[PDB]
Amino acid sequence: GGAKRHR
Amino acid sequence: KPRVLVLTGAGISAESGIRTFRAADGLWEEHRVEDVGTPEGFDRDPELVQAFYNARRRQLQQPEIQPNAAHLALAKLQDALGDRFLLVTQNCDNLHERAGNTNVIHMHGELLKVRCSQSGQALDWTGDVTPEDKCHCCQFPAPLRPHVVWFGEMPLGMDEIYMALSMADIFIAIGTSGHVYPAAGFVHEAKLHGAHTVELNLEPSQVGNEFAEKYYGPASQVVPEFVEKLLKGLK
Ligand SMILES: [Zn+2]
Repeated sequence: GGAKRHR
Repeated sequence: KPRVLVLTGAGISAESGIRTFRAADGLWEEHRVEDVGTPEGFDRDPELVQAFYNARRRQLQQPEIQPNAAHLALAKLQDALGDRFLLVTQNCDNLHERAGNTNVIHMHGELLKVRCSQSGQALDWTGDVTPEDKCHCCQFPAPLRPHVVWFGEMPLGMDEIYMALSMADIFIAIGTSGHVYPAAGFVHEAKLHGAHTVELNLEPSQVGNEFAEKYYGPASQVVPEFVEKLLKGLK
């Protein structure tokens, strides 16, 4: 799911 | 006998008086997420970042801070479902634990834990972090950092989470903004595997058919009544 990220 | 997975965000703890980790306008209330919520921020000004988390860690343990009815309702739900229940939280507070939940997956880590910055091993920690507080897991003791996942870092427990997501009959997202990934994508993953999806929030996060069922309002009111309804539908 990938890294902690916004938007 | 359904499998239920619950994802919680900052909204469930808002009513408890918790200084928030809800990102708004690039701010965490009055601090720049870039400055206190990124690996770069910690590299640029560790003394400031340690002070920011020291302050949050203290405020979390003040007597006025208590789990609210929404936290308690999830503890009841785990009581009724046992191993068929999993709680995943984006929150780094311990209000789920204080409510009575166990095996909480803190995908963004925990305020009451620190981490060896080289070993990655975490340990319980309730007080301030000073420059002389160093690890005991290594050959040459290294600086300790908050065990909080920053933007740009990989969340914790993702294998376990995605496995549970693939298995869930009911997925419930509570108090999440829909802005923070990959957590905000869990509902999609739940629906791909045929789960019934539920949003309980103060405001709508998503727009559409991806939450099959939605109720809006203060967490302390909407959450206990969904759980109580669910708990009466088992009997
Ligand atoms: Zn170490």
